[PDB]
Amino acid sequence: EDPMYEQFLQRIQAVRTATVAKDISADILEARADYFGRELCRALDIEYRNNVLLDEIILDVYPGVNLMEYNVPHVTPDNYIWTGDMLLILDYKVSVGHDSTEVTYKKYTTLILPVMQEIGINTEICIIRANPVTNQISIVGEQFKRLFPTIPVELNFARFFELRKMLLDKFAD
Ligand SMILES: [Mn+2]
Repeated sequence: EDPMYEQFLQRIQAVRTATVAKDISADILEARADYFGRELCRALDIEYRNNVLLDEIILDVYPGVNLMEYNVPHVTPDNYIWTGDMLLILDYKVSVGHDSTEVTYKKYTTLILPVMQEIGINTEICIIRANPVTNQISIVGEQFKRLFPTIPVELNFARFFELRKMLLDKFAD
């Protein structure tokens, strides 16, 4: 009774090979992390965004920038927050471990902060992560942790689990 559930469902019923089911699994993963994002933004009263290009953020905080003199990498973090002195580069994980978080922390560290350091914008990269089994939230970014001590999120990942479970049940061999 939700488009996302029924569109994944139809796709799980139809899928016939493991090479194609892996793309469905990747699709659910990103869908689970989008819903985390929406709820997190609603819970935090910041505007919702997903996969925004670096160039667009730069030009929303800093419209006068002489862009073409900078090598601005093509990265798309999920969202950002501009305070007037600090640029919070946001990112949504949902996971039960921290490995993927560390990957995206390193990539976004070396790919974003160099150019922001030349433009002169105080940047910090923030990965918020929800454990989907236990619902605990883990935050990286001391400035984000400060600006938001209470994260009042109401999550439920059950539809995502049922989906990724049916996919595993179909290919348990
Ligand atoms: Mn993303």
